[PDB]
Amino acid sequence: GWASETAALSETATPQIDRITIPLHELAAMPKASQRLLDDSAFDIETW
Amino acid sequence: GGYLVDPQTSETIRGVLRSTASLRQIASVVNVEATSFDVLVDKTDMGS
Repeated sequence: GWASETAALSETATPQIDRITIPLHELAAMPKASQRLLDDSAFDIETW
Repeated sequence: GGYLVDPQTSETIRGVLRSTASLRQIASVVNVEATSFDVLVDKTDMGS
């Protein structure tokens, strides 16, 4: 306002609010490994 | 007068006996945790 000394301050604006939705999807990967490989392949294939 | 006389079944279901001579008894088995097993032989000998 830059209110004066004798002005009878009236209402001032108020910030309006907007809500934004983030649907939070998912992302899927399905690799297939042979069980024979996971036992014979000293590199940890599980964690790789 | 015949609903009273159900037969008697054997305690375990039995099967035909098959031979268990395997050539595993005379051959050499080796405990291997890998994709394969290699042996190193000598197809020739030295010289004198």
